[PDB]
Amino acid sequence: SSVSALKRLERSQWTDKMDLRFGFERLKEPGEKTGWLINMHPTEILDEDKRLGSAVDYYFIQDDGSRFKVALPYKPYFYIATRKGCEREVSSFLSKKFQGKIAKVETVPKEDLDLPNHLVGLKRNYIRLSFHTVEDLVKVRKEISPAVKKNREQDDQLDNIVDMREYDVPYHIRLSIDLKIHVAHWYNVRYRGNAFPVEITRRDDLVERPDPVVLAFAIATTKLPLKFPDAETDQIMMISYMIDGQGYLITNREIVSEDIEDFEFTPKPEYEGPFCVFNEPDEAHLIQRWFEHVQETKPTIMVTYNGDFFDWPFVEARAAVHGLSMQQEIGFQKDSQGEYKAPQCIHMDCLRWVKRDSYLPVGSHNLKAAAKAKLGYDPVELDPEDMCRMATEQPQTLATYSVSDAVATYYLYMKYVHPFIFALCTIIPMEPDEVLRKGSGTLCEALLMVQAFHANIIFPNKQEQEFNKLTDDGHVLDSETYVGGHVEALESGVFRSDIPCRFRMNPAAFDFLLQRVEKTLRHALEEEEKVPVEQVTNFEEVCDEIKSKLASLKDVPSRIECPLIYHLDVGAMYPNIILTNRLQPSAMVDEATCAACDFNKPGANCQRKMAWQWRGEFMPASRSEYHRIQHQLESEKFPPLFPEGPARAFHELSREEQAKYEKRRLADYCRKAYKKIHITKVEERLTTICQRENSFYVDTVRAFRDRRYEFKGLHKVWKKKLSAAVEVGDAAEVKRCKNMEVLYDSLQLAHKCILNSFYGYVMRKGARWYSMEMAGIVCFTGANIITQARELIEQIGRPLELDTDGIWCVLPNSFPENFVFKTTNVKKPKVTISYPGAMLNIMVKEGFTNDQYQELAEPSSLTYVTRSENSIFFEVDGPYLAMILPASKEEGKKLKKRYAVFNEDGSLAELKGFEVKRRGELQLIKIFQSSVFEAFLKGSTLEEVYGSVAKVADYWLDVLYSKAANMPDSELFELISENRSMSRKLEDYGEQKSTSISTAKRLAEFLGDQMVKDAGLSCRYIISRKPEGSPVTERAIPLAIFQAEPTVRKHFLRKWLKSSSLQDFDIRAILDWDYYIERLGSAIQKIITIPAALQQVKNPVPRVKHPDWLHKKLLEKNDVYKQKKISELFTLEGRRQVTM
Amino acid sequence: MFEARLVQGSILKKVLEALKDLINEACWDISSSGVNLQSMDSSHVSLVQLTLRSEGFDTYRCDRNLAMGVNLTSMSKILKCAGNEDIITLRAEDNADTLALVFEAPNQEKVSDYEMKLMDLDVEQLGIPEQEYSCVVKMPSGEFARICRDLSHIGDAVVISCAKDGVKFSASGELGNGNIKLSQTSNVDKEEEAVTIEMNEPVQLTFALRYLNFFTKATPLSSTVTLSMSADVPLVVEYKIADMGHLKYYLAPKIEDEEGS
Amino acid sequence: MFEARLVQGSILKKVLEALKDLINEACWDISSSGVNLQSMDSSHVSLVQLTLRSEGFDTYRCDRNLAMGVNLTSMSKILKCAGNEDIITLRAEDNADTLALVFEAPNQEKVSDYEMKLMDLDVEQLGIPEQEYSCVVKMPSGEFARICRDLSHIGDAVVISCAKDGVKFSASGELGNGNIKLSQTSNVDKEEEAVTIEMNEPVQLTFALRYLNFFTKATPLSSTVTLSMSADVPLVVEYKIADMGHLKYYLAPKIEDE
Amino acid sequence: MFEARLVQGSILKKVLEALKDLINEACWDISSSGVNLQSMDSSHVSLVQLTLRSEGFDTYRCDRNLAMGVNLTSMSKILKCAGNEDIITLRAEDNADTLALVFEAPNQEKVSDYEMKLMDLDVEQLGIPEQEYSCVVKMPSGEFARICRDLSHIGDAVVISCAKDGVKFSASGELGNGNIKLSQTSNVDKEEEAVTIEMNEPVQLTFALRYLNFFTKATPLSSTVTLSMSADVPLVVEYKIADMGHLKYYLAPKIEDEE
DNA sequence: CCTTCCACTTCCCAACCCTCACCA
DNA sequence: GAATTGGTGAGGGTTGGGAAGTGGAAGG
Ligand SMILES: Nc1ncnc2c1ncn2[C@H]1CC[C@@H](COP(=O)(O)OP(=O)(O)OP(=O)(O)O)O1
Ligand code: SF4
Ligand SMILES: [Mg+2]
Repeated sequence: SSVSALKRLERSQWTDKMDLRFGFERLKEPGEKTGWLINMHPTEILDEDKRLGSAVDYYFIQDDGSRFKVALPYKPYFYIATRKGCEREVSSFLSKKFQGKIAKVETVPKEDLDLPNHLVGLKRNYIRLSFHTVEDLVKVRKEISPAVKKNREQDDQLDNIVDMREYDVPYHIRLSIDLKIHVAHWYNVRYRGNAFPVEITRRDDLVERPDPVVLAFAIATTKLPLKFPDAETDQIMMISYMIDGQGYLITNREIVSEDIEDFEFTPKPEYEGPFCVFNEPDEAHLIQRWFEHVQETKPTIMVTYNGDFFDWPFVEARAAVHGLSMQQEIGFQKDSQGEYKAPQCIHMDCLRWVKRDSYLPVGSHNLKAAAKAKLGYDPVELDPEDMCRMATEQPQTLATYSVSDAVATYYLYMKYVHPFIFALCTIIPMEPDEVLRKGSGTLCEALLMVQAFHANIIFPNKQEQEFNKLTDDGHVLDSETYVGGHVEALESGVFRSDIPCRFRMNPAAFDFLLQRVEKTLRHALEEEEKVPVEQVTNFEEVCDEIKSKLASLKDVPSRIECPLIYHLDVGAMYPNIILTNRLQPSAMVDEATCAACDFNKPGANCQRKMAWQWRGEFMPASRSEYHRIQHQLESEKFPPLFPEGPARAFHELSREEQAKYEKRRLADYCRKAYKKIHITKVEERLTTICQRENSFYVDTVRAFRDRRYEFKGLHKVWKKKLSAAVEVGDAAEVKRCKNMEVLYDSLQLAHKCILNSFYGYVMRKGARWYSMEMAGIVCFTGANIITQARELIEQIGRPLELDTDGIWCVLPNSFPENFVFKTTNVKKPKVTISYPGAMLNIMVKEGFTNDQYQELAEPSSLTYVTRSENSIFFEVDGPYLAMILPASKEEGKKLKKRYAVFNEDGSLAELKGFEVKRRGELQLIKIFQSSVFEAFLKGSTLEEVYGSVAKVADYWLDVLYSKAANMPDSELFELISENRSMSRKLEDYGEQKSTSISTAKRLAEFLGDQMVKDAGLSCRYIISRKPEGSPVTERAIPLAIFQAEPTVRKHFLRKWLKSSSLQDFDIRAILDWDYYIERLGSAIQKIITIPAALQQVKNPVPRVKHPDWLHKKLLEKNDVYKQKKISELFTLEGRRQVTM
Repeated sequence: MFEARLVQGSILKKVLEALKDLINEACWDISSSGVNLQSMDSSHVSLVQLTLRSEGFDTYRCDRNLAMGVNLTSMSKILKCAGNEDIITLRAEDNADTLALVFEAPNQEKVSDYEMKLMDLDVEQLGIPEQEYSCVVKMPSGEFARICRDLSHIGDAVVISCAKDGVKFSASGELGNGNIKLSQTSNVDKEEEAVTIEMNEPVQLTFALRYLNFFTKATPLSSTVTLSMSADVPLVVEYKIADMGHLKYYLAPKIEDEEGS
Repeated sequence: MFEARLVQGSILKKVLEALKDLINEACWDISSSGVNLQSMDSSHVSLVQLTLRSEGFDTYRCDRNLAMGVNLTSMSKILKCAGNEDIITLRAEDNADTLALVFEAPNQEKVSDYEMKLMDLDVEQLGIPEQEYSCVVKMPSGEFARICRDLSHIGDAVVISCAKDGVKFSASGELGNGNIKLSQTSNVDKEEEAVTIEMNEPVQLTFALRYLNFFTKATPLSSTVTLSMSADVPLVVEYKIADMGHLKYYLAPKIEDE
Repeated sequence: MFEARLVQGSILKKVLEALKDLINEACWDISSSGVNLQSMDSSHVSLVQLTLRSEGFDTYRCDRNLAMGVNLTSMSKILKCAGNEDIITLRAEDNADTLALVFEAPNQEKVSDYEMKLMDLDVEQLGIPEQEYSCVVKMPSGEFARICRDLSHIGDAVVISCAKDGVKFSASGELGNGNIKLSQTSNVDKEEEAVTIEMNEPVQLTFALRYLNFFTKATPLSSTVTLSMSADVPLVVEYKIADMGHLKYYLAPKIEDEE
């Protein structure tokens, strides 16, 4: 032990030296100071007994640039539960058993929502245990856990212990949850000497934020031609970085052929980008100079793009090669998870934000794409192989590139990441490293632990996964799931506001609407707008124009009209469904618990019962057959963990090994004894939701919804003020206003992200508050709503696309559209309403509205008020100019989730699911699709529309049939190649066949395991003709060989084309033109020709044939010999049914 | 009870193997006069009629008339168990939940028995015009089978024309044209090979071969088939089953729309 | 060195395809007594024994024991190339990792010669014990093959029952039940054509029919088949190969869920 | 006008059943000497050659030489309608777009009469080389078919070795290696089993079994197959049709440069 | 000797299982 | 110590059953 205790003292001292070097001078002296909390860490401090005690160090910054630390000691603790009357005996044994190991133990009443009959007010005494250090907790829990484990399976004083809670919450998070200490707030702190703990208290009065010094850096290295760099071989050429808007550049004259002059780079006037330059003779001087300039400026946040992957490991290794221990000079060290962290500063990585909250496609996670998308400028590019020649031939261009990556990194970090992350830090207990790195379900869990603590709830233990659970009918389940969101593409082809389109309608549906027009408007004003109906003068007029237009429609239900294209969808559907129904992860109950609740009384209104669809998949073997296969393993024996170790019997295996062996045996047995290894089963279930249970979850969701809309409004107000201040030109007021604008915009984004998180968390594996039912009930209620909106629209008009929460439809030109009300109150003098909205909304309000909401009005008397609510409201987007949907190549199928939509200005409004966005799909498809979508806008009739659209699809077939004859040779390699990813290691896939695996092996043969070794390899290939009749996967050839040396190409192609006599080694010979033309034929059919046959126009593309089934149907339509039915030629005698 | 025994199970096997493709479920009407089945395909273009007479069975009992529904593919499955030489017995009763079958070899070396599950059906009933037909032709069934297969390779629709000199089948498609022709047998080598045409007046009609393909599966029942045709009404093909009965398919023609105009 | 010659060369072809699909790979044991083989179903529910005799070969040299691993697909793809009338020679060595097969045409105008790789297997074995089978049946092979095929259309499990005077096969499923009865006869024409059942006490047992549909692949080895049964004991199917050997399949009876 | 009557109507079926795998669309030519077709296969690996002399038909009229572009899958499907006993007759007119095929039942019981649409084609062709080969081998066709199927089972490609006393085939691949030898017959009792070899100089050569395994589709066409082989020149595989004609495949030897 | 039935092999199409990336 | 959900398209490979053709032996 003592060696470890001294090692802990050593590291505590070293870290205190390291952060002292960066000016985080520890507070040790009487006085009072104030500052902004930027970071925290857990550490032990030496006390007056010269003992280590566990503590937390808080790091503050001040407006003058000064900084300090405070060390706050707090005892870690957790709870144990015991049987009736055990507490004094168990506590006395806990103390004597571990005397001197535990600091304090005490009896604490807490409320657990899982207790029976708890709504009356019943709560139970847990025992708290607390320790001088977490190491004694980690020891003692391992002395308790076997006893509670055995009693949990079955059900000395350890046997009297029944359960243990909260033992795995992180200690620092346990402190920020408890002391309400939170990051990005101004604090006043009072130091009283070690005679008292240091006291921290927030000031709400100040809202301005300081500017903590942020350093962003990027590097460029030499590498071997056509291959990856590695730190043993290569050297850094340049490092470029910015501190707080000032740029700096270092260049190594071992490699860079000339000294670099200082220069200025500005993509757009907002990005200042002045760069100062230091020339160094040696790599060791480049490193030393950078370490010196970092030790001078002493930054508090350090940023780079994806730094844990390359930029830190390379500069670390090249520093250590010269003996510069960067862990000593800078302080940055690789943590256990392989991520660089430091005591004195925070490592923020932009890509861990882009990958999590930017909503960019994976197509554009490359820095130059994410910069081009969010910053609105195109950065500068180099071929990654040329950098080593450019560093000799034209150094200025390499410097310009490496500076441009620094500028883009710094501004991308400042504008998008920094407001967001510190705003989210204001509401979560976690450090800015953990908040950025962790997954959103964890953020939501910490937030719920904050709220559960404030409610004085005791947390549940994390859910533990069961293996191979049994269906009641006896089959072992492979999987369980709930049925998700409904989808159907109802229509296909082209819709436009400018072409005649044919409608047929049900006049009884018009009569039904016209009968209720008054109710639809009276509701749509009072509930949705919240304007009393008395306050408006023209209400009786507008109803007559609505009724008369509906009557004029009713008189002629079938007509040709121009369409109105509308999108009709629900705002924040799933949160609103939760708030409306009062769903909570703990509120699901069964008859067995409602049997105990004293509120279970005749006519008790609180049991709400809702339907969801369970789904399972299971293996067809029976209960006894599986049990026999389990017995058959009683004689099996298995390898050790290491080649010389003892062989293990089946009962000596881990339960994860056991389950995998059993699944292998049963999967082989079922494949022998039956053709089919699995069966799907679907089952309607009804679940009872308690309506009185503690609301802390639902009230949390409510609070985040409301505060989101409050900050959205304040952002609108301040953005107006900002526009006015800019037009007037008051630069100090402009700065004040812009600061408030960015503060509210980041706060509202952070609340939107947190609100989105609450649904999926309840399904996360091992979440504390976990239940599958609440996610099913939400998905099914969101499938009902959208289905009934489809049904109601399908009589009036033609719904086109339907997904989880919104419908795309066309409506007749004569429809009501929007109306205006004039208000007597000047506070809201005019109001507008949209009829399709109120029409759908009243349908929602009639069926879905809850009438069982209950709220505890008097905590002393257990009296609950009973209330109704609906929070679900539709809203309208559009009307749009044009809409286009593709059609399936197979007969009668319809392609879901694919469409394009345009604004009235002809700017592309939406374009969804198409290969133009996807990462990897063939570039020829991207360009073809993009150009045809634009081409559809042209023309005025379906004949002219397709006459336009045809030529853009003809152009690419003309090029391919011409073998791109005139196209430059460098163009084909970008036009013709995929860039597909490979997510796993090449060994981990197993024995599978695929084109990416094939071409990775085809690289391994050519440059060795050095190139495959890392995960995430990118594979660029073309598919080749010469191995005639060889299956597709075997004809995939890397692009790299067309860059490799001639004598290597003329060898490896001769090997891979299985053609030793081959004289011609040119892509234009090698290309399988009839594969790529079949790919384009597969695309062009789905958009331009098959939809055409579905819209009564002849084939617009002569070169492409229809599918055979469609040619049969179109040939059968048109001949003159019509098929009669037998029932029309022979007399029908009657109808009969046969039954026993 | 209903009880029947058949001199050779190959007949009922060949019947079920001919019904299996065209009508998936059907009901049988049973009486002391015999067994009747009539049903209509899932597209109402063609109609099947089957009649087995009381006398053809080796022994027959029918205490009361019965009607029962049968999923024909499952019966064809069970009847795949019986050997070609086997003797087969059917038994049923008015509780009508199940049909019992017994199959045995002529030497009683082995016994096989089964209980087919019956099913519930609803179906519409049609009448028949019972006219005389302006042309009738009697044909070797193997020749009509080959005519259908070969011309079906040329195209999806057949034209049938009957004229004093000889019957003609014609078809055409994207490949070109095909014509197949038969004539009056002047000297009969054997009657089973003879073709005979008798007519009131010549006839021309057109039909979908996708259905005839399903009728010609009757060819292994009997060596000769009857074709009957008349203007603007269904074509008849008819196969006779020994002295026991007959199986008939009616096919509604394709008619020229221009008169409809 | 091991070397052997077989004039009835088609036997090895017929005997191999009866295993090719039931067991993926096997360890053969070679000794002066003859080639012997225990191997187990990949699902380990069922077991194979093959046993030839060295007296039956046209020539047989075995001066030492060998154990050799082979995956039977690899032999099968070679024996496909032998004509049924041709004479087979096998050659192996104690240090070698390959096997040589020579096919000799009776006309002596054609010869063929193949070498295949062994595989490196070892297998842990319990010697299969004798049982005093309470029930034994001898039947013509095609009858049993037809029973197992025709019942396979009804359903995936067969209840086989036996009596002092016959046997019954029965199956129950979604199409309805079906049975086949085979009574014992005293009158018999010939052994290739006749049944002989003997039973000490009544037994009936349930067996997976999709397994028997594998065992029936041995049918062309013999004009008759032997089956034996007892309660709580595996069923054994046995084929005799001239007097050159025998092949047996062992299968456990189904545990009833009731 | 052109017309021809073929009483041996099966041979035209078996020819189309042979060609349809190697070439999908081809142009026939017709002359006073008879019918010719020579064409590269679709992959341009190997060359197919066929001719039928006009002396083979029951009668033949050909007023001018002509060429007819035809789809072999279509003509194969049409000819599958003729019975093997039936007479075939072909006719066309020099300005017609269509070929007329008549099938007559021998007993005159029946007639059938089909037309197929022509298409317009032109194709590149050269005078076929022939010379004295170093090796010639004659064999029962079924034996060569079994040899090809077995070696294609074991291996990718066959190497053929030649001697005065016999001929040997060998292959190797993932399953192992295999060797097959046929010796010259000592004396012949019935001809078709007799293997006979002509041998001027030793030859050993390698060929791709995919194409021999197509070429063997002509096995139903005659009971005796012939092979002609020499160093550094295409293998010729030859089948002789009735009296009237012949079918040849030309396939270049596999190069083994990598050594 | 000629014709029919049964057995075995080959050819062709449909359905299921794998990857990755995008719609909610 | 770690850990959001379900649904769809596109491209590719593997598995199983039915239809068609050929060879033998069996029957008249
Ligand atoms: N990342 C994700 N994780 C889990 N569920 C998700 C999800 N993204 C979408 N869903 C599911 C659950 C929610 C649902 C989308 O419907 P709403 O109306 O609730 O979302 P929205 O359209 O963004 O809100 P609005 O802009 O109208 O305010 O899709
Ligand atoms: S839902 Fe009602 S009856 Fe059930 S536990 Fe809650 S309060 Fe009691
Ligand atoms: Mg929404």
